Amino acid sequence: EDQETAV
Amino acid sequence: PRVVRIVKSESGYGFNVRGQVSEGGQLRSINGELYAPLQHVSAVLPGGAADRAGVRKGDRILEVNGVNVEGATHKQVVDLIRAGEKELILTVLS
Repeated sequence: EDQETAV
Repeated sequence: PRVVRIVKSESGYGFNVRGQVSEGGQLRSINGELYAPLQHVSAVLPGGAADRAGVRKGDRILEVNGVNVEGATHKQVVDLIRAGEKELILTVLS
């Protein structure tokens, strides 16, 4: 269970 | 391990971070050393701040702003990245 976020 | 300073620009820091949402996990060997799970850089915007600072896709994020993030949740790492208004210091494993 991964998540990806643009910063 | 290498330390990179990134200055937020009009496109933000210009990278994506990806990794586990939970806390902890099993140790993994990276370059002969053991670490708990690391978030990683899943995208780098060409010409953005991270690119210009030398961050590359696949870099594993070991520290954010001097804080070790082994086993950290995705939220913890995103929050640390967002801690500064302009400056970000990453320690990465390429």
